[PDB]
Amino acid sequence: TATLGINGFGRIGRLVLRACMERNDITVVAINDPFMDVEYMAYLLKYDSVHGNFNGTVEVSGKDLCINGKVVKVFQAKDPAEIPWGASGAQIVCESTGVFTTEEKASLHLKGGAKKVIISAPPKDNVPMYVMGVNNTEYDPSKFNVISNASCTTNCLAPLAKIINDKFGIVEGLMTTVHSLTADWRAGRCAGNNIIPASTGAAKAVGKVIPALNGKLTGMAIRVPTPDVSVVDLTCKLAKPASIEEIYQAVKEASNGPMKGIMGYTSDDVVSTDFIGCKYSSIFDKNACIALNDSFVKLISWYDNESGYSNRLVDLAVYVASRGL
Amino acid sequence: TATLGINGFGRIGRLVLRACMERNDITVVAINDPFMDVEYMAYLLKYDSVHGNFNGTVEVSGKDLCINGKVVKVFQAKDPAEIPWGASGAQIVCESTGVFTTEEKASLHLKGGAKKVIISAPPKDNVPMYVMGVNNTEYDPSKFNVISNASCTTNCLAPLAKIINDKFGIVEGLMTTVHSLTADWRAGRCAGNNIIPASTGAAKAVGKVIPALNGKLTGMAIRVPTPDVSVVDLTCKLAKPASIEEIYQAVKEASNGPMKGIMGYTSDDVVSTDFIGCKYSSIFDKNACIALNDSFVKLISWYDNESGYSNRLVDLAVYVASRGL
Amino acid sequence: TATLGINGFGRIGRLVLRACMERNDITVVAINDPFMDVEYMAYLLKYDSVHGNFNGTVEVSGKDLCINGKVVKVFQAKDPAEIPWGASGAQIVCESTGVFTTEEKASLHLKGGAKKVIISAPPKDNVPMYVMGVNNTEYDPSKFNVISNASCTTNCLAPLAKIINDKFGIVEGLMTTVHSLTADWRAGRCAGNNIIPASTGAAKAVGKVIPALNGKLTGMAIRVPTPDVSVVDLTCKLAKPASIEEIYQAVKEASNGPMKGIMGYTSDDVVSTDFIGCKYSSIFDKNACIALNDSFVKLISWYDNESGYSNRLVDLAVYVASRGL
Amino acid sequence: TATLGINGFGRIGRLVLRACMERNDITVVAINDPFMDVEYMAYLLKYDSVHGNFNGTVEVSGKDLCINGKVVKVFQAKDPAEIPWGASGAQIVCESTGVFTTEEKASLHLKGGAKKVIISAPPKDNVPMYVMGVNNTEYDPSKFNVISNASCTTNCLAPLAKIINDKFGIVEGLMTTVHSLTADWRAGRCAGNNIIPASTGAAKAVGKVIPALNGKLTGMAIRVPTPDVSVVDLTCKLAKPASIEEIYQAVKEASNGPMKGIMGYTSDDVVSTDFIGCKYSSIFDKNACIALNDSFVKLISWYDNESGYSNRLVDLAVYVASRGL
Repeated sequence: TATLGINGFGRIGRLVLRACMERNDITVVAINDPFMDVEYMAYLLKYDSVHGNFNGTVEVSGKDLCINGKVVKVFQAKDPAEIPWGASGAQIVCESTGVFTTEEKASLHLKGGAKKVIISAPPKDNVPMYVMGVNNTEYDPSKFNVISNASCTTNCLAPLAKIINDKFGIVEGLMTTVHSLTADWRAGRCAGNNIIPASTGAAKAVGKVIPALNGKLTGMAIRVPTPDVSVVDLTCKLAKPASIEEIYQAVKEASNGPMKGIMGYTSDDVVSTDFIGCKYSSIFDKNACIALNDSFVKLISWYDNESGYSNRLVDLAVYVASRGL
Repeated sequence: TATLGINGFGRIGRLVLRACMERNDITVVAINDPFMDVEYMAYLLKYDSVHGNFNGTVEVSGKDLCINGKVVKVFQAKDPAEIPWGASGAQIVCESTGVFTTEEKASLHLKGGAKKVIISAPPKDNVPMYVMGVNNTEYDPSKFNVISNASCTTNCLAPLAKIINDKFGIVEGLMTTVHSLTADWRAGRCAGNNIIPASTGAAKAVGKVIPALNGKLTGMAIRVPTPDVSVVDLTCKLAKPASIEEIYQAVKEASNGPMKGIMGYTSDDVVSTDFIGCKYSSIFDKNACIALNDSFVKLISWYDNESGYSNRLVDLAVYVASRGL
Repeated sequence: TATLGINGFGRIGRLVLRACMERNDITVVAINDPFMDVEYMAYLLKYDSVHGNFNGTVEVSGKDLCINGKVVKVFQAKDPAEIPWGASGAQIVCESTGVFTTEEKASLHLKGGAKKVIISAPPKDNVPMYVMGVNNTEYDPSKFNVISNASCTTNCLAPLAKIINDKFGIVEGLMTTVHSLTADWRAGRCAGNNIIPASTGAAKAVGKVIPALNGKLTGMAIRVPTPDVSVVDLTCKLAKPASIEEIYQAVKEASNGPMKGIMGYTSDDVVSTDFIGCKYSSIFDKNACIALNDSFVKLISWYDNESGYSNRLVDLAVYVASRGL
Repeated sequence: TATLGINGFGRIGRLVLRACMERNDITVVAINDPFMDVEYMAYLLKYDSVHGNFNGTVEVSGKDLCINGKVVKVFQAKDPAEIPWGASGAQIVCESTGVFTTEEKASLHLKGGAKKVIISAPPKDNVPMYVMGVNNTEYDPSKFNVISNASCTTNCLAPLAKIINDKFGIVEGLMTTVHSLTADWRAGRCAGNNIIPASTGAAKAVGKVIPALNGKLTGMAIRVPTPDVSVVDLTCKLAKPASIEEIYQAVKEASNGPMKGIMGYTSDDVVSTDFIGCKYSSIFDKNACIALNDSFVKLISWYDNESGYSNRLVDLAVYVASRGL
């Protein structure tokens, strides 16, 4: 059974733990964050404005945490190499501080006894990025000790882009993602009452996760005042004509097939809040989609930027473990 | 000087009046709304959560209103044919109830003495739509007594699409407009905390205002919880190659020339709120635009869905009067 | 098991139904609402922007609904006397349209075969009000067939006031309740952008539920843009001096005793969202309470204005049934 | 004409500059912020999500700014002791970084050539606090070089409390101020989605600004998701009986005479947004006030926590200058 260590007890780190506590194939054994006291960590785990109260009990034991009775070690080393991951028994480390997004820095965890490291964000260098259901099987334990689970936006676009490209072929595509606040001068403006244009490298990252799409996609983001749940607006030109119904069918096939639990779909009159807590990486909104003609369409896909991503990072760890440490 | 009568004292109707009070070439002489008491009309004109306090003085005079010293006649006739527009000295009627959107219904104002009617929305029938700066000069006074000022979304897309189509040619385009709340099962969901997919006929409406674009554009909308100001996200393929810089220069030219006051532009890192009160119909956001290549681009254009549209209606009323009643 | 009939399938009626589905001592057998098709009712029950997806299954069956394998009859009669409550086997009717708040109108449900009626709001007439945990045992089945569950605000203030008045005696009190949007010219102003002063008859209602406090309290409300969960701010002069600690202990005793499931308490650094879904009628916030001295204090108590109230109405229905229908 | 220097170009600092630019009795000469380039400063000054575009022109001239044809030296020292105020000619400094709130830290601005310093926040040490219209004349230029302009909340409560105490006498009072987001573990929770209990020392601070009220007032705050404008809810016991109408008259008298421009009043059905941009320190809402009896009342007063406070700081600067530098 895989054991996890979390560095950076932020939104992501906290959600990863919550996702583990609900699973029987992965256990969180230790957490590290030099900027959080044990009591504060407990408080932050027990209450959340988006995901509700923690499903279980959280208490402080000495210097550590006792979650649902299980003990979770709590460290505060500003240097990855000094985090007793090994003594803690943590085999895989979830690097979610957003400060060690390079093999160089992230690999320091191995010096702490860790066998593998997953950066919860795209890397600054060439660390391989993996998107569950899209290219995770390309991972080779005998070649990589530090990998990346890309970003929340990339995890929404990649699976949809892959299904579409595989079936009809994407000649070119432009994406706009409408981001909730949990998903540059503009960025500093009041988030509560503004629609804010922003940058996202998701479209390009998809080009890396899916080589065939390199140079064929690019996009931007638009931040809106909602707390959680985002949407991908992908308008692309198809190499082979196709209707929304056929696109819908191809997505349904993948969703019920090779991408079970990763790609989802709906034909209901849903809105943002209906996906809070949804574990899917990408949910196709059939009725929201529109097409000018059989080769120029606009696809809409939902994603709980927090839940989907966090659960994918856990799926990735579990998968890594399954490949042998 | 042109005189105006307003039917329906809602958000648009009130803003049209506030726009007129600023101008010396048109005056509001009568308002008709069978569902609002004058005291309440006074209240709604004096205070606004988006546009601030009314600039001036508003007082009830008997059953009428006294605005900045001028007597504005108030009526409550449910039948447009029975509104005394003629006796009141109102030449042009701003039909903004949203209930009389066909030539048959709107023309009833003419029986009340009005000489011309402008529907503050797209027609359900074939009433001609005019967009200032785009096709308003096609208006023929000897042929139409009832016209339409289209919609806020069309007034944003039309001028931008015209420019792009005139200089580079639009092969095909797909639009997404992020709508503020002042701009169906989904529509009824909580607006305050949801991103809500929605429909708009603006892309097709542009296909009539600009016949050349007929069949080459389509789109949808996405509603978010901001009080005012929306954005048009146009992704299109050009017939001739063009860089963002050249597209910017084209808009800049039109903006400083044939579309002054209508098409605008910026290269600053603006956000939603920066356009509150802006009178332009469409503002190109240079830095927000992105290009995949020289023939496939995504253009971003802001518009205060309330202020721009309301000022265009006044401009159209003034233009109508200049052509002879 | 008592059976419930629901008139008016709005926010309250829907949550009352979702609460019943969580219990075995009460069953919903029918719903009446002339302004909703069966399809729409299903959608509204399945999806919700505050309480999440319906915990279970919902399908349309002919003209009725099948909820978790159970048949719930659907009617659309505008006259309460025309609703076949009796024929549907519904014993108690939850009157939640907000339009039949008098015995005269509410009793019309009895003509349909219903035995008891509970108005989900304070009555416009002398219909008796009952607050679970405060005065519900005063209910006399031989004297009333129509009763009221008061209001969400009253259900939060009554239990707290009773405890304080009994233990220390309330000399006089002034209340301010901060209302979420689910809880007059100002009332019609932009909700998600304003702090809006408003009215509430809670204080006076409490003087009727607890006679001894009649004329000793009065309050007002302040509406804010949060979706759900409200707060009661009670500032009062006590007959007998007391510290916040003593007041807390007092509330604690009641909460663990005679007011179990009704009065709650906490000493954690909670915020609004931590109470979404909480079923208590009132939750004392120890750390938010402050005192100028031992006989002049300000008490802060939370309440999910939707969940607490709806569950109290179900509790009252169960109770009423236990007393002889 | 006094000269002002601004340290910390945040919301307050900027609004303080915008206020100075509208007056002829004071001139902004320099700005310092170790975290902003001159370009970023110009941007933050020209655009604002709450107060609209800058009223005038903003241009970067070398390393400095040219605001409305006037030169404004720009610095970026992280230490007050190293800011060259003298050179620029800055006589009085507006210390608005929120970090140097002690005489020890704040007095360093003098080393730079600055004669007087006004902290835009309640001090941590014994630096004197002044509220224009209440106790600013107590200022002694021969004994203070570093003073405080109190807080936004204190500037709302003090004037009201002074009027009420002078006329009827306040025996005891408890305050709750509903704070907009621009006005502890809870503090860190998502602001745009929660009602958050908070602390404020405003009530106790009033006891120092008005010694007679020492020990007679205390209060708390409740933060809500509105962009700007807050409210003071003062529940107090009076020494002499008084009706809401009489209290209103006393406020009116103070407002039209001795406290003009500071204390204001209204009897309209106002809401939050109606006060955006209001320069008053406190606005009595007549129709929102309520009373249990002639000696126990709840007073409601509004305040633009940004505009009022900022203009008061500028008033205080001009006043400090009149007293001889």
